[PDB]
Amino acid sequence: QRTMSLDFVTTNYMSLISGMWLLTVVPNDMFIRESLVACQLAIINTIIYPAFGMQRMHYRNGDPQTPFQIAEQQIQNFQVANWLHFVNNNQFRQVVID
Amino acid sequence: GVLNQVLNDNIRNGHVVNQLMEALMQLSRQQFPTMPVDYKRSIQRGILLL
Repeated sequence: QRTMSLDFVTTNYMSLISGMWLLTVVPNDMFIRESLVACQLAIINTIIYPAFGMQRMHYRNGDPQTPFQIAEQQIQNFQVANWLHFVNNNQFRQVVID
Repeated sequence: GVLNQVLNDNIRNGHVVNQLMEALMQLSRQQFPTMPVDYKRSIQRGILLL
């Protein structure tokens, strides 16, 4: 239960696509909030929102809503708004075993 | 016969910094709503060192 910190460059369009697999498997409670957000916003402003032609989001520093939790409401597709619902609600399930 | 400026009783027995603790502990739970996140946890942990 360390908290990982993502390290990347914005100008690599493949490292941001491979980050889409990372946030959808590892729950976002582990990635640190100052660096989960800067990766979760970089997928929005580069890959998701130019694909639909929408305006790239003004995401101010320190908004309480992470930019996948604010882009499942602003997007109007159904299949990329079903993956953005899983990433927004991917959590560990604290059960006691043995 | 000597006037001397004396403190009150709640500082002389130290009981007031218990009230500062509860003022400072709830200051470290409140989400700083527009503050950047790496400046929020550096100012909440800096409170918990006191």
